[PDB]
Amino acid sequence: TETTDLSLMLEQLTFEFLPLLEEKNLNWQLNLQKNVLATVDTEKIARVFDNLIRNAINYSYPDSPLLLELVESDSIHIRLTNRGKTIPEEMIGRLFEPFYRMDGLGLPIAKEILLASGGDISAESKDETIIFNVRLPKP
Ligand SMILES: [Mg+2]
Repeated sequence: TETTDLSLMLEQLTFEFLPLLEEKNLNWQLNLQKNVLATVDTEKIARVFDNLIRNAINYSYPDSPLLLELVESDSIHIRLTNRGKTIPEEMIGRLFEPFYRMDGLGLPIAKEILLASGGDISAESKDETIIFNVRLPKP
């Protein structure tokens, strides 16, 4: 039953990804609150975030920011926003359905992981913006 410092994790992950932002001239815009702890396996959640960031890099328009926000309120909230082609509402509703991408990677599995961790994930898209919202329980 590990405790993960999500603030440290995302500070490190965003730094490590810097070389991968160069090809499309992306930049981080970070709003990461500090000392945000969650009861979740560290490597498991880091692998979920790695996949969400890689999807955001691949989705993104060039010359654009990737906005990553970490807030502690009644739950812990992580939001990753990129600019890109708007995802239509029909598609948004199916992003977490297994094998829909065969009808971004890893989205059904992200939801399975987060639900079993006592949290969840959702997606929104409007006005050339694509947003993934992750919730985790506060200890
Ligand atoms: Mg391992």
